[PDB]
Amino acid sequence: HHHMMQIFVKTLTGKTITLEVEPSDTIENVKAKIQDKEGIPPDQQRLIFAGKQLEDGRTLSDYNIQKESTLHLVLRLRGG
Amino acid sequence: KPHRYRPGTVALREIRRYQKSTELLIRKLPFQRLVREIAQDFKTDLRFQSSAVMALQEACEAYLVGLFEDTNLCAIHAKRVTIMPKDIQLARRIRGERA
Amino acid sequence: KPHRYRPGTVALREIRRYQKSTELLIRKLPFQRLVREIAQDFKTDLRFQSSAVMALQEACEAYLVGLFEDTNLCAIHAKRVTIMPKDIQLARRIRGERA
Amino acid sequence: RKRSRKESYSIYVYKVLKQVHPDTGISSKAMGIMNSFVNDIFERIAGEASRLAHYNKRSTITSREIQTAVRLLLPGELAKHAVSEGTKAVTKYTS
Amino acid sequence: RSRKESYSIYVYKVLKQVHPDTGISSKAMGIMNSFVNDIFERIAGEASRLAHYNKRSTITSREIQTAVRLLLPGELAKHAVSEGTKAVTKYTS
Amino acid sequence: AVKRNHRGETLLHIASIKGDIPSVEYLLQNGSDPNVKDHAGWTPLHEACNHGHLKVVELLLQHKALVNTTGYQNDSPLHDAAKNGHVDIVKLLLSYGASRNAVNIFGLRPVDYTDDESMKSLLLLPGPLVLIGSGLSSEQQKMLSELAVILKAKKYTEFDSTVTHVVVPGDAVQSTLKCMLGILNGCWILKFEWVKACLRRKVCEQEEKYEIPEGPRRSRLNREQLLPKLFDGCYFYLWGTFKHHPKDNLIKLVTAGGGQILSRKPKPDSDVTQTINTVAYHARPDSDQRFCTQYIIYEDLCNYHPERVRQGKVWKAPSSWFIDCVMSFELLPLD
Amino acid sequence: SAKAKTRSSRAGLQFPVGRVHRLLRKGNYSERVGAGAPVYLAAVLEYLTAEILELAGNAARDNKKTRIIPRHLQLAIRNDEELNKLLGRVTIAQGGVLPNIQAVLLPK
Amino acid sequence: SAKAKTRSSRAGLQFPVGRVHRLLRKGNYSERVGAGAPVYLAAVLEYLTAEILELAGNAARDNKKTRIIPRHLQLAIRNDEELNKLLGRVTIAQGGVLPNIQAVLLPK
Amino acid sequence: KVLRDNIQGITKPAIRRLARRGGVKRISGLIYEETRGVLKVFLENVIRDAVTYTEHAKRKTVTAMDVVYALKRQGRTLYGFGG
Amino acid sequence: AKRHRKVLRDNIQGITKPAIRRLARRGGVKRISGLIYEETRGVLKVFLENVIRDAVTYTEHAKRKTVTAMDVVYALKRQGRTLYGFGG
DNA sequence: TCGGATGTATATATCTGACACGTGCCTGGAGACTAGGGAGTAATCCCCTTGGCGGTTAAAACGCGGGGGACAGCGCGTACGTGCGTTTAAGCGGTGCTAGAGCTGTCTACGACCAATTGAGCGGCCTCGGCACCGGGATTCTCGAT
DNA sequence: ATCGAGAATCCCGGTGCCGAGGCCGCTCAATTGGTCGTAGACAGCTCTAGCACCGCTTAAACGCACGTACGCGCTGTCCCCCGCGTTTTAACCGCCAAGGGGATTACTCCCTAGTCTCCAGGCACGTGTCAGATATATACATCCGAT
Repeated sequence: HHHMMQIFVKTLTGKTITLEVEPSDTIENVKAKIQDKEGIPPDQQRLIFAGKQLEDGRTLSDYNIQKESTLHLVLRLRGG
Repeated sequence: KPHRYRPGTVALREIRRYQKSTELLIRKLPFQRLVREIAQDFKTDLRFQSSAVMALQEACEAYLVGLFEDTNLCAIHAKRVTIMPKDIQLARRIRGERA
Repeated sequence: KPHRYRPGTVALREIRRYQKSTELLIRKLPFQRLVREIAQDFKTDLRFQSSAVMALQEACEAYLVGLFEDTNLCAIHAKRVTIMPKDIQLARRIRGERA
Repeated sequence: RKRSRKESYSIYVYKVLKQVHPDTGISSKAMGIMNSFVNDIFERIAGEASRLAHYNKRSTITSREIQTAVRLLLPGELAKHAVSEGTKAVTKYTS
Repeated sequence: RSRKESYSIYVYKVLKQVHPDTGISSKAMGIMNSFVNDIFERIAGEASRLAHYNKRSTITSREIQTAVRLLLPGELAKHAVSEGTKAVTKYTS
Repeated sequence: AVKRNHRGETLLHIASIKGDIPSVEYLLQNGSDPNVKDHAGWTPLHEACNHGHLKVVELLLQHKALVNTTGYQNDSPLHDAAKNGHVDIVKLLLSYGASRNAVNIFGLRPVDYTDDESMKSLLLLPGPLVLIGSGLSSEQQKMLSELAVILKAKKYTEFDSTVTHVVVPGDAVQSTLKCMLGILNGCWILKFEWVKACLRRKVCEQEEKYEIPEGPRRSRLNREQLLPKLFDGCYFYLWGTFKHHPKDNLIKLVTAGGGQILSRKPKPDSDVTQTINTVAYHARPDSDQRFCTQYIIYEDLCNYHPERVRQGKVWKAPSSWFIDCVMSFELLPLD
Repeated sequence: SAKAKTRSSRAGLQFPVGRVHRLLRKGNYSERVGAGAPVYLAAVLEYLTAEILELAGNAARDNKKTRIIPRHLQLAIRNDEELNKLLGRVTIAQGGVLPNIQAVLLPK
Repeated sequence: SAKAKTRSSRAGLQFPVGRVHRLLRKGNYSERVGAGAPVYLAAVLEYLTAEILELAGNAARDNKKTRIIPRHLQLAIRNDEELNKLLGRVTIAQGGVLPNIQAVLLPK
Repeated sequence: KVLRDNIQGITKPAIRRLARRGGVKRISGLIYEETRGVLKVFLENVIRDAVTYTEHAKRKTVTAMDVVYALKRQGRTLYGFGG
Repeated sequence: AKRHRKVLRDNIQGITKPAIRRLARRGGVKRISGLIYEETRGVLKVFLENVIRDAVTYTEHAKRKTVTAMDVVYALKRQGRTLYGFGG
């Protein structure tokens, strides 16, 4: 923690995606990492943590997301 | 001289085997006849689905088992091991059924 | 040697005078403080209508009087006159509050 | 003259089961009990939510009335977890 | 302001019918209002459930009659059914 | 002791909020304890720092007022001073040894509660004797009873809160509920040769010679400074049936130790489990146990050996680890 | 009757048929409400009110008071074997208890 | 997400959001029903179902069975402190009771 | 034609089995009759409700859902027969 | 919150032994053991905690900061403790 | 039985504030009319409830011996009731302040409603493996004799 | 203490059967898209009632001392439940047969919702007076120690 953490993102398909994200990474950077891992464009992605949607401007650490903690990814454009 | 068990061990034997199982403990034809007798006291020439009688038996046996649990607690309170009619009456009185 | 009553007659005197009357038997300021303490454990910076605290006291005293009636029945069952914590526990267990 | 088809939560309960326990099955009587359970809790929560809407002179049952009904009906940790799941589903749906 | 409805005048008219000389206090009238509202809610809820069970969309007077039979104990139910039937026949005729 | 109002505030408290300098001085010279806590946890120092009474703070710190003691939500006096922006109070508290790296339950240092550059740079690194015994035999129990009746002290047979002295027959601390409750609540754990010592000398002689090192010593030191309990900020779920220490034993010991008992199994990938943002105060400063505070306690006899000891925020700990942590008064790491 | 006096008097009641009709319609009980449901419900409510009020007035007279208080309602309800069955899970504010001392506790 | 797949999969659920919505609309609960009420209610129902089914499957494994019967639902509900309180006044058909004997009936 | 004295078909062995499932070790000889009385009351309270539902549906067969509604109406919710 | 938080504690002892004795006398109890009082207090707390928690749950839903008497009446009605005389 | 010491009930003045009644008014209930769909009625189908035998055998009924538990009597000791003097803090009254309940007015976003369409889910087939049953060998409570 | 015989239950393996789990056709209910009217969110203002403090009076709580009545342990008797064997009853199962009445469909009418107009019933407020609360004084019933 505070140098490098490994988090999970759950998709509606039931699969878990493992991301190596900096604690200070922004949600835009996390979306870029998901794009690199899976090819999904960032515009189609919405991230859910603790029953809230994550805004692009605010960073991971200010949302109080620790290591090995699970996010949710939902497609906003052209899902299914 | 044949083998004999002390009074109380077969009772515990039965307690365990009837708490492990889940079947109905009352015979079905006598209970059906009792249900029909009460019903005729209410309305004449009634018919019953078999599921209706089975539901009534489920409910009745669950009620009696719960009441016997409370009765046993009331008997143990009076520092006894035998359940007596006054234990049933105290249980029903406290549950709000007797007043 | 001053006059003295036997143990039990003043108790019956109090039973009669508190069953004739209808006022609240708990002091109001301590009960209000207790209500506010529990409420603060639930939500912070709460305010209470005076009617809310009075309703809570009505309900609490009615509950305690009913529970003591059942407790007395449980004590008399055990062939006693004194009510004991196990009588309260048996009453609450049979009413479905303790399990 | 066609028969009237009756609905049940059998397929949904089976999907949930195959999620939690991918190997175990369920009998017809256990599924009957599970449908009874779902119906019972549905009417409990919906009736409490209806009363909550009537107390506050609201003519709509929204998700916060369902939330308050869940808080009122389920015991502590159950209510906490059920509120968490409902909130995540609602945000997942609206996002 | 806001005006709030109550059953106070009807309860008082009934009281003057049955006991022409006695009065009633404000707290007893509050308890009477609570009682009337409680019984109304009970009977109307049971009638609603009855209509839902039989897939009817109307609460008629026989739903109310069955709810009264289900809720009130024996002689209370008998006399309440008699009173309701008499009122309905007197109203229709 | 001294009577308090319904909020727990001593006369010294009210004087500190009101800033009455002659009142605080007069009370302090009269023997009033400065290290008293109200019902929420605040000391007079907390009230003085939160409002900005420098002179009151100086008099308090003069009279042996602990400066690192934690209040409500484990706030420290420095937390109050920095949060309200009182630079001089911060200077005084640092000059008197208040730690700048302490945290509250949320794991936030005083620096995180402010934004002023200067004070940020300053913050940045530049009683009756109650007796009780544990498994003593007839002669030992009777001799503690005779000591109780000659010292006019209250002796108990079952453990309760107001216990002060706990007597162990052997030299080491017994691994029984009696001694575990004694160490968690900070009671004085005394070897048997202590009690007979008084009977040999007829005097309530010293007890630091009769305190087991590195065991009850840490707990008693921790309580005497009014610091949180051992398991503060930690949640425990007891999984399975237990044989060595029963479920009731473990639950009572957890509750008496400051922890909280969970009723549902802590699924690691659940919002209720993930959103617990508390911090275990008595953990290592940089271990995983600071933020990962939830434990699933299982008995070794059941032998549910996990694939990974920790998954997410939830550890899987044997009951042996729990007992060993209680005996040593320390959060022993599972890795 | 086929009159136009007012629905309450048309039914021969003192309780409001129209108010009961509105309360049924707007209370989320069913999609539709029959014409005779408010009449039946008002008649039943008035009957129950009259029963409790008569018993309470008898209790008030037995205490030689000419005004009903919650104590008299409590006594009326608890002394009738069916009003106590209908209102057995109801606590009445400022009502008190029925005076009974178990025969075991009396002096010998 | 505001998709077009289906409301259940949009919400991430297995239970039917559309059916629950219709049951809320036709159940005589309120005049209107919000768009997020069926989603919340279906999520709560699915969570409770998964709780009971997980506990019941554990109880079925303990009995070395691979198929849940009402006995296992009974055991799961009665052995859980909070599910036994949610379903305190519920009898489960063909479920039996929890085996427990009071300690004073056992031999010395 | 009518039926009578069918409560005696709830025999003493059946009552002892029901007591054993309740955890009862010894049973006084006056329990059985007492138990039968209790049972009758319970049954009369449920059937009377069930029939009342059956008469409202204008049916002449008492269905399982009538019994389920009758039990739920008095705080005895029963899972497994519909509803 | 910048200001301190002040709480109440140990008010269950304001339900004194004479008050519990009066409540027992209205319940018909002639003689009372010395361990009843503490027992009684615990029982009372549980009851209160169940009602207040529901009342506050109603109060939060109306977006209110004051617990009204109707909240208490609803909370009591919710657990089979209908109270007449305070509304509804 | 008997007579003090005491607590409760009965009788009289008298004071107050709460109950009962009158008034303005305004909003909710009532009267009239129209349209549409809910429910009543008739006819039909077929499921499932009732009734009847016949046999087998699981369970109920009856009887008996005996042991263990219920119950009554007795003694002790301790803890609860009763009463008195002291201490606390509840209750009352009054003043003062302000948070927040409660109401009003705009006005926008959300839910109802309607038409079209199409895939989810229900009913029917059916097939194999999970669980029931059985039969033998093994282990473990139980109890009477040392 | 201890072993040893008799029952009871469990463990392991073999056989079979029927119900759970999956497939296929179809139909109807859920979804999509557009429109519209109003519910409720938000801002603002009023004024009520909840909170806080202070001082005085005195009721009620608290602490203690004493004594006795009741809880509780012990013992002894006896009777009534239990365990077990034998006999008898009738439950249960399998089968067949009728037919009543529960579902389902089609048609039709009449009952109820919805809208508009109108006005008096009941609600809020103001005010008089008398029922009930309280003080005061006796009178009688009850309790209990001592006859």
